[PDB]
Amino acid sequence: MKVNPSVKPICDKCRVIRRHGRVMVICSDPRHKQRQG
Amino acid sequence: LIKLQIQAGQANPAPPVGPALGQHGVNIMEFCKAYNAATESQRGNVIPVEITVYEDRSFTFALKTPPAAKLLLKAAGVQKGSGEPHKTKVAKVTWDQVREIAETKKADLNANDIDAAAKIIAGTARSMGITVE
Amino acid sequence: MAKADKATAVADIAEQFKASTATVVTEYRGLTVANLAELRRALGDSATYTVAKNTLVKRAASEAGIEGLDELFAGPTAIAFVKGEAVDAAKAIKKFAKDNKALVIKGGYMDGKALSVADVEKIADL
Amino acid sequence: MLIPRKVKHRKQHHPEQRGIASGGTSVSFGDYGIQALEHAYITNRQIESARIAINRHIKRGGKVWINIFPDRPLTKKPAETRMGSGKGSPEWWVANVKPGRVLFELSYPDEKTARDALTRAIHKLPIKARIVTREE
Amino acid sequence: TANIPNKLTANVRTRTGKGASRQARRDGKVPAVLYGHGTDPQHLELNARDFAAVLRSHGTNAILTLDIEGTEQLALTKALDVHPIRRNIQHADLLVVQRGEKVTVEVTVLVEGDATPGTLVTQDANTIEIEAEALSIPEQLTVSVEGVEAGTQITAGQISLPEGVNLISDPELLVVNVVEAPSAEALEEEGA
Amino acid sequence: SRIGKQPVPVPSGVDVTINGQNLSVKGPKGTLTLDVAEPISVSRAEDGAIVVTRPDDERRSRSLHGLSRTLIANLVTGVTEGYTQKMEIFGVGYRVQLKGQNLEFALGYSHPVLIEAPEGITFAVESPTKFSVSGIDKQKVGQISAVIRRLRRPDPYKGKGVRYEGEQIRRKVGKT
RNA sequence: AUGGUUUGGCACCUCGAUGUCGGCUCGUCGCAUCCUGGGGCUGGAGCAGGUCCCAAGGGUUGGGCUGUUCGCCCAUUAAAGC
RNA sequence: GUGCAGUCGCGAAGACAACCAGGAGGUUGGCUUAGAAGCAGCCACCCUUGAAAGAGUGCGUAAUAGCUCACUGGUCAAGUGA
Repeated sequence: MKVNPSVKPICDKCRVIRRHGRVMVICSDPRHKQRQG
Repeated sequence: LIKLQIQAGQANPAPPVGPALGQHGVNIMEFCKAYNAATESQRGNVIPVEITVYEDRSFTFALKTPPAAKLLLKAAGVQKGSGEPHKTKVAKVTWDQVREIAETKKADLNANDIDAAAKIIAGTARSMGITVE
Repeated sequence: MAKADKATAVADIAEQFKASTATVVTEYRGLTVANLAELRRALGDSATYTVAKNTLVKRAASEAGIEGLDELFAGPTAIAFVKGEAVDAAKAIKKFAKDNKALVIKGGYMDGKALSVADVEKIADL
Repeated sequence: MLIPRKVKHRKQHHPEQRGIASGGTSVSFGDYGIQALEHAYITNRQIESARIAINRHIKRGGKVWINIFPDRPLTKKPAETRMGSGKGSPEWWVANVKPGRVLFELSYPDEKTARDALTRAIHKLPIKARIVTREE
Repeated sequence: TANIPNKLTANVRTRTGKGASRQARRDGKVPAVLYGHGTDPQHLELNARDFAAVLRSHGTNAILTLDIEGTEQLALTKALDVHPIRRNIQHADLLVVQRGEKVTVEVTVLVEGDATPGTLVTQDANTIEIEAEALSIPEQLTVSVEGVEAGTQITAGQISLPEGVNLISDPELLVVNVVEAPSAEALEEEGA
Repeated sequence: SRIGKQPVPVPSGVDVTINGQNLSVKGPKGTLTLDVAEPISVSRAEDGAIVVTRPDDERRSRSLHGLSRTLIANLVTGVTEGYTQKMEIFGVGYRVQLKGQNLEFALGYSHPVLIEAPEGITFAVESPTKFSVSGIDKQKVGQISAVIRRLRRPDPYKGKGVRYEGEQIRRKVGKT
């Protein structure tokens, strides 16, 4: 879970959502998974 | 159902024989030697070949005509390819020989007529930097 | 799928129905590009087999003389015209339909009069 | 590196950061430009970084204009010295940049790559900025 | 050249000053000026949305058939007064026009270009000075660049015109320069 | 929206008690509960369906309408048929059996692991490496199934652990 | 951009006195965590790890040289915190 | 993330999504190849049956294969992307 204030949809399948007041990037590739914080 | 470009009177370079099709369990000898026989009866070019495998390793061998660029390499005088297509234009090629090639690529390709075959092959020439004048 | 291009498609539909003798729509489900290549390399001499848009035919169908076929827009519109003989067409569609065992024929229509499955088999025979 | 070959007066006051642009509020020589929004002093090294950012993002061919030149110096004075006793020497050179002013102009065909390049060059600078087309 | 001169309701101004003008811009109008050989400088307020539709449609130089005080009038847009940041339209000068007049004009070119691979274009200029008729100003001087090679300096006295239109910028100009295209190693030696 | 406006089919012996907002559905498998909030109305479509209705088209309503519809759909669907997930134990010397209601695993630990059946679900083993989880409350079913799934820390090298029947897991190689 | 511990900038209270480096004893506080505890990714096979998140409850050695803080070394340690 | 005012692109000729099927032959374009086959990279980036097919967008293979997408019609149906 790369924690960074900059997250992006790296690949074509990274979807950007918002849980509980935190931005997240969910993807089938766990290298890509990340969030603000 | 796997396809390759194999040299005419030769056999057993590892990458063009082993990894793509020599792993799947169709044996080296019978295919390669019947194909050497047939391909030296052709003795024409590096003939491409495709293999249809059925449910019991039954392999059927289909031969083709050699590539368009190689046909140009042998016919049109383009002995080496131009690293800058459309900028160094060292080929002036004749619609005559391109039309014999068009007859060949009609008996091979989706060609509509000899004209459309000539246009197709000239288009590959356009892409690889071969100016059919 | 721009509008005047859909008008062009309408023109194609009418200009082939009225410029051909036989006309039957069929179906394709279980058929691919290479099979179409076999077909249109073999019987492309005089046959006319293509595919078109149902929702486009919904507006194209009142420009030609097909005023009796305003109910058969359920199923993909795979058009079969021929310009010459009338028994070659449906029998040839049967040839290829058994060559693949995927091509269905919807119905029968030749010079206005509606014809069913067994009628189309009789059309093969004659 | 960008510097002048000689200035008459090599110790100048600090430029002003008051007012909006009068010129350079219009793309001139390319197609895709950069426009500032704030007041800031932009130096030599920043502009070098930015032009390199652009040339490593188009990489082949497509031209880049720099409508700015650092022709106004600033004076650091050496370290751990009590205030007073003169005015330090020029060490780095700025250009003032008032809002509305245009810095860079690209000429590359595809807008995708061009807009991306200008963005990479924006993130090498201290100012909020935006991207411009020559159109109205 | 079958132009439809756009129509616009304009009303003369009560107050002429900075406060009034800002209040007008705020409300959603744009002040404007009208003059020429009318020799009676009128001060108007147009409506900005309508004005922008007119411009976006028919280019910047675009004749107008105004409606002043119930009476109608004919005008041309000579000059605009734009803001840099917001890119509003702060003020607009308007030259009265009778039909059949020769007034000088400055329009924009359009590089319709697809070149050889080893080619790049450079637009040294956008704006060319012209005299034409009133109702017959163009919108886009289309210049085509296709099939051409490296250096081909498109001069200004090479563009195709209407019939009855004259070039008045000097024919020395480089409207375009077709450069020999750069190297990735030439891009290191430009501005360092 | 496109889901929240649809009416919901309702077969024969399917008794739906609309006690205001509180809803409760009886069928041969049980009598399930459901509740909803004050805003949205639960009208019974008197063709033999149920339909949701909302006053506003605001954020909350647009959100909550469709939810309620999908829930009641699952509800009646379960009480007709049910739900039954299938799970499959890939591994070496791994195994599953049953002890009455409660289920027993062998997953390489030094002690075996068991699970307490909750009230509303039952286990069903078809082979030592293959079983199911049959229930009605889809929440509960997938809950317990995933709890099982998370026992073994995943291992994408050799393919050990538990798998949902159609789970196409990822894989790598440690060649050396 | 932080933090305000470092070398410094200003000189605002204290020069009719605010006793200054280090050590000892004695604490107590922060977490930007050395170990223990939970965890996500791996160019993580396994043992060992690398980096990141949460986390302060407890613990966080004795010795040689130097007045020395800092440091280096020896022998151990779950660990030898800022 | 919302609420407001714009302008733009597409929509009962059926928008966007979804789901069935296609997703082609020149061709393993040229160079560089160890391998460079649609996919470290450099240049060109046209042509044809077709209803649609990019010198191919991503992932995967040392190279291939392969999962795929971009472009097309099908079953249902009002709005949807900048």
